Amino acid sequence: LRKIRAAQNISKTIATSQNRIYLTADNLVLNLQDESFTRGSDSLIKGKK
Amino acid sequence: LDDVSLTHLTFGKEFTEAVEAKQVAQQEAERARFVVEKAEQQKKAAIISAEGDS
Repeated sequence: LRKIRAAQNISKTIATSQNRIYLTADNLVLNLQDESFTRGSDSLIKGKK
Repeated sequence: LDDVSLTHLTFGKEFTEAVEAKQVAQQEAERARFVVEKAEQQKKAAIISAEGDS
């Protein structure tokens, strides 16, 4: 059985192969903004009386 | 004379240098010791495992 034990260990090393690719990140997007205006859509001309 | 003892074998620069040198040597030597011991332990473990499987 020493042979069996050795065989087990050798088989473990030989047989076992795995590959792992891991990439993770905590995506926490926090945005504070406002839809302000900086444009001239169309100029309407008005007057006050 | 009640007692006679050598105290501070030096010089002073020598105190530190000497102790330091011995210290480093000791650390490495002992680590070598760990290596030997560990090798023996692994050999032992191998024997026992084989016996156990047996």
